[PDB]
Amino acid sequence: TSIFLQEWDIPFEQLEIGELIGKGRFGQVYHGRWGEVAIRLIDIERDNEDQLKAFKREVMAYRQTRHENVVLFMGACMSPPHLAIITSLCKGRTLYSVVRDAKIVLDVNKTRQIAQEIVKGMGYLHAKGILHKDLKSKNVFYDNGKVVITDFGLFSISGVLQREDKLRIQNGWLCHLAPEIIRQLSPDTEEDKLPFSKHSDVFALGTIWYELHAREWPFKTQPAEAIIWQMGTGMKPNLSQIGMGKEISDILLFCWAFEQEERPTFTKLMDMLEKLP
Amino acid sequence: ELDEQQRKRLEAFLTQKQKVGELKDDDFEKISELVVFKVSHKPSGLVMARKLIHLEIKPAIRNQIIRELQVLHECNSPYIVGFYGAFYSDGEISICMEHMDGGSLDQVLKKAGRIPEQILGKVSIAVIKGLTYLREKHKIMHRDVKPSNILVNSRGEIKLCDFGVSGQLIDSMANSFVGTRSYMSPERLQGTHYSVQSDIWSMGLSLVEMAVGRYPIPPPDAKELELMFPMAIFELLDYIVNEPPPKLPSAVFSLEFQDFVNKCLIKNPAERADLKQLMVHAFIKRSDAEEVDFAGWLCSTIGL
Ligand SMILES: CNS(=O)(=O)Nc1cccc(-n2c(=O)n(C3CC3)c(=O)c3c(Nc4ccc(I)cc4F)n(C)c(=O)c(C)c32)c1
Ligand SMILES: Nc1ncnc2c1ncn2[C@@H]1O[C@H](COP(=O)(O)OP(=O)(O)NP(=O)(O)O)[C@@H](O)[C@H]1O
Ligand SMILES: Nc1ncnc2c1ncn2[C@@H]1O[C@H](COP(=O)(O)OP(=O)(O)NP(=O)(O)O)[C@@H](O)[C@H]1O
Ligand SMILES: [Mg+2]
Ligand SMILES: [Mg+2]
Repeated sequence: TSIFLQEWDIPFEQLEIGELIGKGRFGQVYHGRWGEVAIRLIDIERDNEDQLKAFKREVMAYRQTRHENVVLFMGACMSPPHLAIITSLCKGRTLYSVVRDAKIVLDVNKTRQIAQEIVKGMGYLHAKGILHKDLKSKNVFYDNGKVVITDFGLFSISGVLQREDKLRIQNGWLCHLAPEIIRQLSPDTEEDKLPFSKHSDVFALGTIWYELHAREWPFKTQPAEAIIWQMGTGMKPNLSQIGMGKEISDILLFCWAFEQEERPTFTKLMDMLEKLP
Repeated sequence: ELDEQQRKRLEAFLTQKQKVGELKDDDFEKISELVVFKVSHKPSGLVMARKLIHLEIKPAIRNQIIRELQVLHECNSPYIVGFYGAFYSDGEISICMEHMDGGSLDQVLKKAGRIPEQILGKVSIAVIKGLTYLREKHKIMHRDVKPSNILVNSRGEIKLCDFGVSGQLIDSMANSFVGTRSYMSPERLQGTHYSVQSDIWSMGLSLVEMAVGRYPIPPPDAKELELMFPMAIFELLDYIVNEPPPKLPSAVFSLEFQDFVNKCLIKNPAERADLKQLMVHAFIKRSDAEEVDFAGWLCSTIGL
């Protein structure tokens, strides 16, 4: 029923909380000091024992992770109703901001390299049986060639969907969702019971690959209902309109495959990415 | 496309909008919730409706938003809700407009059982002439006609609202809501080129929903149509795209009305009736030359 901060292998004496780093839908993220750290404060119901034990299950999972392309989970302290997760702080900017910066050049070699970094991180997480469930460019950080994945697993416990008989959909979300998931969204849908899988993570990486080359999300023009229908029936863009070769488009054809079993693992994807010009 | 009494009311609204000059937060005192609020301007004795769209982006884009929104000062019609001004306050852009004491046809249909055919005829004329006005004098399509955006008053006017004037406001909104009732045309769902035909489809679907008292997709079985007189978003959308369109029950509605909606609900937008074809359709020629006290039915049903 309790998670203390002395339960962790990172020795902890004091924790300072600084300014808010940015807005977001799941808790608040502050600057902190331990070196500098990122502290995500989350609120839960006073006595929802169910989800609390689910949460501890998950963060006990996170305590075993360490990998250069994965944000360092440093500790988590629970004490209801308010819980906090403390991770390492990422220098640099999100991939989201970098992609949308006109002064930044994104040649095909550099995009292939960024993709390979993200793929290594994701394959590490998969090998430990951890699904991300919210892979996207706002959850990847880029600092002069160093690429780090953050916020893995949170989506299960997130509550970012929460009007009456109306599901709240954030821009950018739907185009990362594999068809199997898109075809199940409802106003009754709950984050903890959507059919996430390794294949849906590979799908989201495919969406990231598109965004890396077009420098915008797919389906940018279209409203949400159109996106749901088009993706659920399997219509997907390509990159020929901007002169990308066949090889850069085959990554999309594979990662976005309609039937899950046709999508590659991150190991196979790493191989496919190595063989680009 | 001209009347006198309407001219008078529009002149009066122009006179009124002269009163306000400029707007800012403290001018307004919250009266009630309608997000949209019924509010009282203090610099001028007006009761307005103020809708607050929460946007969180840098000032240059919001300035572009207000520049684009200023076009509504220019559009004026008896079939368009009145616009007064748009300012920015505290991470929310405000649109203040004429307040409609009858509300949207969504909630009037919610309180009534079903809306009778002749009133639906009147509202059909209102909507078709409003859309024709927008297309012909401002080269804009509404892009979001549905019951909640059609407004009614105790004086008896029916006008369109919440139509698509600003592309940048479409871009700037962070997140949308998708429920169990879609009014998007099949061609828009599929991402092909579209025109005001999509608005005509949305109007048809709204009309059949209001006439039957139930959102008509999926169509009800014999049991619920008898008594009248758990679905995932994707399969509703796929029904709209691939199943034959809804249709009125053949017993309780006129041939003209049935054919009017059927012409609105044709899937191929090229074969779907256009604005003027509907302007000359039998159903609205019949409804045009009728005397219905819309204000009376309204007030009696809503208790106003
Ligand atoms: C889902 N289809 S979509 O993805 O393509 N997006 C989209 C499409 C069509 C319309 C809008 N839309 C809109 O829904 N509302 C309502 C918030 C719920 C708008 O108020 C709105 C708008 N304000 C506005 C203008 C005049 C009056 I008189 C009153 C108003 F409230 N203005 C200026 C717009 O230009 C658009 C384009 C609006 C969004
Ligand atoms: N380790 C970190 N280092 C630096 N910034 C971080 C870190 N973790 C989170 N942030 C920032 O904190 C803010 C909130 O992030 P978050 O709560 O995850 O929402 P988001 O993923 O950015 N957007 P959304 O998916 O709609 O919730 C963003 O500006 C992030 O860039
Ligand atoms: N000028 C107005 N006069 C009267 N009621 C209004 C006015 N503007 C908005 N409303 C009401 O405010 C409520 C909220 O409408 P709105 O913000 O448009 O969301 P919605 O109706 O639930 N769905 P949508 O219309 O598609 O955004 C509805 O009940 C409208 O009828
Ligand atoms: Mg994040
Ligand atoms: Mg509305």
